[PDB]
Amino acid sequence: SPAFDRSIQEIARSANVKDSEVIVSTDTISLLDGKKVVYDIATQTSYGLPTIPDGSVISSVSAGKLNYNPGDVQVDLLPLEDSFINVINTLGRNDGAKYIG
Amino acid sequence: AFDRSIQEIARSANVKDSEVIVSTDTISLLDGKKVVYDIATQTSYGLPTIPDGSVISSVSAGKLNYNPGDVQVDLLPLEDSFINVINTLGRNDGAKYIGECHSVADLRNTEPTMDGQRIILKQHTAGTLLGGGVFRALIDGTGKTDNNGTVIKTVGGAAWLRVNADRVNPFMFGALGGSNDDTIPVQSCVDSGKATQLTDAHYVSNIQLKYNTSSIYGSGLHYSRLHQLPSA
Ligand SMILES: [Cl-]
Repeated sequence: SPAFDRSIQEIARSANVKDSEVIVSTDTISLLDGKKVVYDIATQTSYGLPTIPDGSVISSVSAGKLNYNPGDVQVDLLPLEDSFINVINTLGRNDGAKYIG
Repeated sequence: AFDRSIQEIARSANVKDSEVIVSTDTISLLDGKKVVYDIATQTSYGLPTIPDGSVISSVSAGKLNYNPGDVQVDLLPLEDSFINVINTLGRNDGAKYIGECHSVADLRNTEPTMDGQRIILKQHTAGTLLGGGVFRALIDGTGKTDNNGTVIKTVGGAAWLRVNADRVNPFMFGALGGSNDDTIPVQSCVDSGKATQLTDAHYVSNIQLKYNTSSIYGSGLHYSRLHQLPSA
């Protein structure tokens, strides 16, 4: 079939972000500015994006890692905001006791 | 399909397409499945461990029966759920999930974000398990001086205060006991502004009592003691 493919909306609704805030691993053209979720097509996993200088683009995404340009910089991708691993990581920080009311 | 249910469910739980099974699919193996979607209630569940080779017998009200053997099992919440977090923290050993500072050196590099903030100090000095405790933050730390055991100041000028209503003891200031030279931690106790309790034997070189707060209490005439080092 053709353009029945609602991938972007499915990824975006799942992470509770706007359609515009999604980028897929193979899109080497769009700017990362304002993106919040990157979807790794090859492993069908969404991830949260760390802070990236404005004006950057994907060079490649692979195994939990994002390579961007300009600068051939690599950064680890994040678990999604609303995940188990994010909550466990947050509580597990040195100052973690502060989250217990 | 011109139906995208599998995709909607797979992306909702952040798993692959092939890791989803719908309640009506009694043909696919359950091998590698992580999410089961119950068509009747329109609810996703995590799958418990299930022997290789199994297929669905049925799915109803939070339970799944599988073949061979028509075995009933409870469906789990999803990984990424409120319930799963609550259940994980509520386990016997759940205190292990709350992080702590591993030393006063790290506490000095940890800025509090709220006044009165509670933090857990694992130990004074890395790898010793001695001198740990709970501290409370003052964002405005002017007026307070780092003393290396009950007032620890951060690089950006907050103060962590040890929660300790009464006496201090050398371990709070870095004492190690055994054959260590504990002079400086003992000297900090007697200079701290509170009475000192000796809970063990501590080597020292020379100690000075200077204030009306420099009391020392032990629990016996032998085991709680200061011992002068041989070369002092
Ligand atoms: Cl706690």
